[PDB]
Amino acid sequence: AGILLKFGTYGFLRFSIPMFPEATLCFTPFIYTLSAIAIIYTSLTTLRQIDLKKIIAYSSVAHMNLVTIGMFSLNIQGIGGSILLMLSHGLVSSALFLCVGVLYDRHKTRLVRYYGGLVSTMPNFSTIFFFFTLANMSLPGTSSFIGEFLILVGAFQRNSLVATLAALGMILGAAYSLWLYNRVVSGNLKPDFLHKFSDLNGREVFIFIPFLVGLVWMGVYPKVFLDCMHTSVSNLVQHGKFH
Amino acid sequence: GDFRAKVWSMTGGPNCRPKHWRRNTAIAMFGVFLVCIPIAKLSAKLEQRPHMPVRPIPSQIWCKNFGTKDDYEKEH
Amino acid sequence: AAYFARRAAQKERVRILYRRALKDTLNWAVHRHIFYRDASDLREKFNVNQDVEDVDRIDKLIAHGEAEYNKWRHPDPYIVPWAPGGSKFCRNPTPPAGIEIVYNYGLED
Amino acid sequence: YEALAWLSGGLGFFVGLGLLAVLNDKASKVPFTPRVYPYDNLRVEL
Amino acid sequence: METNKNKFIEDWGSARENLEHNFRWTRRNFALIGIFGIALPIIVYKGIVKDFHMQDEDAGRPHRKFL
Amino acid sequence: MYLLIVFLPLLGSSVAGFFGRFLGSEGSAIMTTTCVSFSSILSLIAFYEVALGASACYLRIAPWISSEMFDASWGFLFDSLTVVMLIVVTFISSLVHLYSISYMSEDPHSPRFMCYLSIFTFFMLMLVTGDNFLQLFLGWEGVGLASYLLIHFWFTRLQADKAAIKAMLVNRVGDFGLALGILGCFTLFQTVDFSTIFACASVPRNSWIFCNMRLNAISLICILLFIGAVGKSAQIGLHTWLPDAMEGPTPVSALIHAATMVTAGVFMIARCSPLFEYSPTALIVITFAGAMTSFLAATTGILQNDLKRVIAYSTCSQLGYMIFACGISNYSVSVFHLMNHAFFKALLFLSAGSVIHAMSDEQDMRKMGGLASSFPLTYAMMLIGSLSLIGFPFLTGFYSKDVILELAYTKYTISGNFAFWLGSVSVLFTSYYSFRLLFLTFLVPTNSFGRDISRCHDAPIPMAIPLILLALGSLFVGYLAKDMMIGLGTNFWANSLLVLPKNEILAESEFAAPTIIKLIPILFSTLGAFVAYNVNLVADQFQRAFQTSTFCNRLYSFFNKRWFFDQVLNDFLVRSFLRFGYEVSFEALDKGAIEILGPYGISYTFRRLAERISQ
Amino acid sequence: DDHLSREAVVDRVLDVVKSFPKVDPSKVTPEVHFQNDLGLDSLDTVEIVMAIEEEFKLEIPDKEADKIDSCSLAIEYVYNHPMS
Amino acid sequence: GITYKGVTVHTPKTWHTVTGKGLCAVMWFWILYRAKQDGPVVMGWRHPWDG
Amino acid sequence: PLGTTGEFFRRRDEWRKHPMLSNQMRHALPGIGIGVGAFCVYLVGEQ
Ligand SMILES: CCCCCCCCCCCCCCCCCC(=O)O[C@@H](COC(=O)CCCCCCCCCCCCCCC)COP(=O)(O)OCC[N+](C)(C)C
Ligand SMILES: CCCCCCCCCCCC(=O)SCCNC(=O)CCNC(=O)[C@H](O)C(C)(C)COP(=O)(O)O
Repeated sequence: AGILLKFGTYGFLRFSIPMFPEATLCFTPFIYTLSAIAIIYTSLTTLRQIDLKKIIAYSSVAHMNLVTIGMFSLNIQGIGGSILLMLSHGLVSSALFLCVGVLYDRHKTRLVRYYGGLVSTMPNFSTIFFFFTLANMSLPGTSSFIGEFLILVGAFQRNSLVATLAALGMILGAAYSLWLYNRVVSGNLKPDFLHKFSDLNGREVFIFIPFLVGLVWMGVYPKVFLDCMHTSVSNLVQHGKFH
Repeated sequence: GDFRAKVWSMTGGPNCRPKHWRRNTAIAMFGVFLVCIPIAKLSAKLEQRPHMPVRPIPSQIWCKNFGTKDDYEKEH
Repeated sequence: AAYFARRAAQKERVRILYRRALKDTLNWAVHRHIFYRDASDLREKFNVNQDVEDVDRIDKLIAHGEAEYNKWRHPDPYIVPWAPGGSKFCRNPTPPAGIEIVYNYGLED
Repeated sequence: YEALAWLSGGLGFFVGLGLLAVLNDKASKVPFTPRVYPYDNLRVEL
Repeated sequence: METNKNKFIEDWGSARENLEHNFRWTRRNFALIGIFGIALPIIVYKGIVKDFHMQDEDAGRPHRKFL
Repeated sequence: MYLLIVFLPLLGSSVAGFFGRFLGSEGSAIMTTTCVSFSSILSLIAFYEVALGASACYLRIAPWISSEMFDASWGFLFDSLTVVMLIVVTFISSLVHLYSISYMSEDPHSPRFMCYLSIFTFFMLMLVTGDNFLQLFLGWEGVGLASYLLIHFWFTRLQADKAAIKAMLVNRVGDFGLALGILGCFTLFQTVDFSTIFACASVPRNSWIFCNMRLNAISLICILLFIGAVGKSAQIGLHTWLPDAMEGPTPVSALIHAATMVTAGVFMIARCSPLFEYSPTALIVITFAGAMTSFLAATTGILQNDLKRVIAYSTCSQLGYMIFACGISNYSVSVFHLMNHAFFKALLFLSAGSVIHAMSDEQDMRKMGGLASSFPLTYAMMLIGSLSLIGFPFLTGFYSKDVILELAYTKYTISGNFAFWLGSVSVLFTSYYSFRLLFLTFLVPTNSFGRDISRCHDAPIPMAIPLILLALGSLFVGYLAKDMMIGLGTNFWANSLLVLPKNEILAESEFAAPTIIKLIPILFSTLGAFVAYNVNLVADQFQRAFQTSTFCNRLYSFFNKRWFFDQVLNDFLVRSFLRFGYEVSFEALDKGAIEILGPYGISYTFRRLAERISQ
Repeated sequence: DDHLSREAVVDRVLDVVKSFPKVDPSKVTPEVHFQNDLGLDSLDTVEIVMAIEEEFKLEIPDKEADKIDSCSLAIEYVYNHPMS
Repeated sequence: GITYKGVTVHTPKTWHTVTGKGLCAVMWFWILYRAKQDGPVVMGWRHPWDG
Repeated sequence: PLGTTGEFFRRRDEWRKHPMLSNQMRHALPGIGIGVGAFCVYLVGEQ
């Protein structure tokens, strides 16, 4: 969920957008419909999941589908936001799946209902998980917001219907993200099958520190990243567009 | 909290009340003051205030930019 | 006959009905001064017959009473705050009985 | 289902009251003339 | 440290995992699958294509074929 | 000096939350209160340097998003509207922090509460001082998140979790609306900064292609901004989260569910005054929704019997009047009502919290009876608050609550008479329940249990000084601010507000209005007080408890359950989406038809095709 | 949170049954049953339990409220609850 | 303090009742003074010397 | 009153009176006993 999902988008940004410009225009509405229905269907499907892994795997699908809306909307805002949200997802999904991995490597459940009300027992992991699922919300000041809002802006430069459905994607994305957060870290504990369990040791508390600093650096000051790409993105969008 | 005394509780356990918190409070105030001094220095360094005050305000004692934006043609 | 099992459900049903009717009329009567006559009338109503013997005049009466009670629920009944449904139940609950938290995990060898 | 009709009925009261405001025609009974300002009603100011 | 994992949970978890064995093309569910598989994509496709057409109409440029 | 105001709460919360163990359960609270108090002191300094000394200061830290003319920056906007909002938000936050040291003293999780409210105060300072939409959107989503967090303060409460989740749902609907509005601004003016849209918002008059028809941009943008602010301002579209969000701690319901975030959308629409002004279509729906909510909350709040829930409907009614005063192009009167309300409504909640703390949290007016002499100070505090709520003549409430209706009559349109009617009628219900609160509690023969009476324990020093300050505020602030904010042409809104010459009903209102209307709100309030006295102290055998069979008890259920709208909306949208999130997709899509004719469902013919080619 | 002992409860519990005038307030015992010894109806018994409910602030669930027909069970139930 | 027949309440603090009474008195005085000064202004009895 | 249960409720909760708080009707406006006096003294004092 960190690299392989980028091959399709990067391949679109390299060997599909430039070489076939008018084909991209002719196939633009079809991609919009596919991405919008993917966002909506995945959002509605992921809110009734009990598997501890698929719950965010579908979030990854939703984010990747939302990427293509502005990736195929030929625009400096759209493509720039596309890569920014791509990096943001590559960080946030990685962090979420590491959290799921550490949760699974202690208890070995792969369920969601077993865990509950463990904030009184693992407060550090609670804060880290809150920050990660908080970035998944696309808060301004977090990684996902700048890129994702740039995608919305770029698509609304071209079209006014489909990316409104993209924005409607986040009316439920944030909802089920916090609901999922509240399955596990909230409520009273159930010490019927949670006898003994520990918190993050020195390794996995330091492993998130690069994630935290990269996330905040994305959120508060993404100018350095946009600085190095505005030439390439603008060259990409204007190729085969003489006028 | 029978078991809650075993967790680290980064922001403080159920009822921590450490043995010496007043000294920690004092050093916390000192650190906040020390860290907000550069914030004040930066704030006084960047503040336009295009219009001159009607009466002498407690400003312009550390701020030197007053009436520096009534030249709205040489603006980048 | 002579089986108290059939005569049982009548007694507990009417007693529980009296209890819940008292609770709901206390909900209705905010002031206790006007609650006195209301409670007197309520207990008189349950004592109007107080003399049923037949098996035909027992189930219909309690069914009618329960159905009429269904029409008066007072959507917001009073609940004790720490009772299961109040404003302070599960506020700062006592920690569960027994759990242990290990310290050294994910070490070498 | 019973609660649904109250939402339609409650909103029906407001549009019914909204219809009454339409029938009342409050707009045309002003006791004042439209405002007059110097400099062509502030044409240069707008 | 491993959870007790009481028996009354894994059965429902596998039923949610192994739902692929319960599908027999019932007519009501056939209409349900058909509408959300075709019609809604068609409706939204018309929405975007007509949005583009109306945007291009105001500017006066001829409409793209949009195959 | 000016950068400090927004970062002292943030830094104090950060250190008190990262190192809350070091400072303990009391050091963190006292230091957070200290930081917010000095933030309020510098806010007062800024108010003197900006409001009286009229010279707006503008400072820019660093670009946030430096893309193709999307230059959102960390710049700050300090105008007259900003400073008057700051001297409210930070002052009330500091006094609530003082109030919560003693109120949240028996609780275990003291430092977490302080850090939560302090990061929230930082977020709202960022909101108020924000120079562009993105910074404003940042503060707005931050304050929404922090409100959710404070509702979720007691995680173990199952009801509180659901309430916080529903609040997040409605806030996210508002996020949808406001994000679409903000982006729609950029597609028109190629900017998001306040000073560019205001400078050039009248030139365009084109119509867009917004996905269904051709609509004017400015009207569409204003409608989208209203759809964004309905959740935050608690308007007719989505305002079911206030009464259900009272499950959280009282001080946050006291601090924030009554003062600024409920009026955050009001401040947002007032800030963009020269954008709603050019769309007369929008102001119609603003006034319509304001009247709608001011009537809904007033009607629903008359039969409530919960201490902390009945006043939330009063706050919703106040929000309705604020929105109405915004829709009349007289936002100065709206912000005047804002500053008047932030004193006495917060005073009412703080007095109620002081009472509820001493009576062991028995928020049911069916219980508390006559022990007013037991709690005289809090009685005086909430009496001042409620009298200002009524709009008592020649008090801080009268200077706005009567003027708003007076301005309502003086405008002659179809919705104007409707909104004026609703505003006049809502006075009766508002006074009725605000006086029933004082009647059924501390003015009737006592019904509270002996175990609560014996406790007594009058409010200590920590949570009485803020009450005293709010009392002295909501007795003279209205008089001291009536002349200096709305003085029939005062020089207090040089750039904060844009008053349209045509929709400028201020001069003609005071002189052409009849004397009879200028006193009829007083008569309505007195009638409501007399009705409350009759039904709560003299005639309560049938007017208070009616043993009716049908068509009358259903009316009791109608107002009590809030028109059953908390149930219709759930079953018709949330339940429907919860069911159809799985019922269609997880059954007849994903694994399924794409699987039976896909990888291994029935396309695995090779297994059946294996033993046919070896013949 | 004083955890008042039984000796501090044997008086307030007996107060309500002493104030009950339908039976003489002279033959009442801490261990007595209102159905046979004191001769009460099957309806007035819950009145005393409710009166105790206002006397001591505690909600007794509807399931076992009617099973308390002896004065011993009421004081035992109010004492057994920790937060009483 | 003292009990009637089983309920006892602590005496209200001196520094609370005194301030409550005095502050109620001063706000009543302020209300009445405001009524004396600009009472006719808001009731149409006399205009603030503007006509 | 009479009714075999109204009197029963009244008898046990006779402490509800507690004369100091049986009828808090004298103190509806606690500051009006001194506020009006101060106002009238100022009215006759300034003149
Ligand atoms: C994209 C992000 C943008 C920035 C967002 C920042 C907002 C704050 C994010 C964290 C909020 C705190 C949520 C943490 C999880 C909540 C539950 C929890 O686990 O709390 C922890 C930790 O509590 C905290 O909240 C500390 C975290 C820091 C909170 C303050 C954040 C301040 C820094 C963020 C904002 C800085 C300013 C902006 C920076 C540019 C333990 O709480 P205890 O009180 O110790 O309970 C004990 C548990 N038990 C009873 C079982 C024994
Ligand atoms: C808005 C709705 C309109 C108003 C709704 C009002 C609802 C009114 C409901 C009225 C229901 C009734 O009458 S309920 C009245 C039911 N009464 C009876 O069953 C009498 C039975 N008596 C006996 O069994 C024996 O004499 C004995 C064992 C000694 C007694 O012990 P019990 O007592 O244990 O039975």
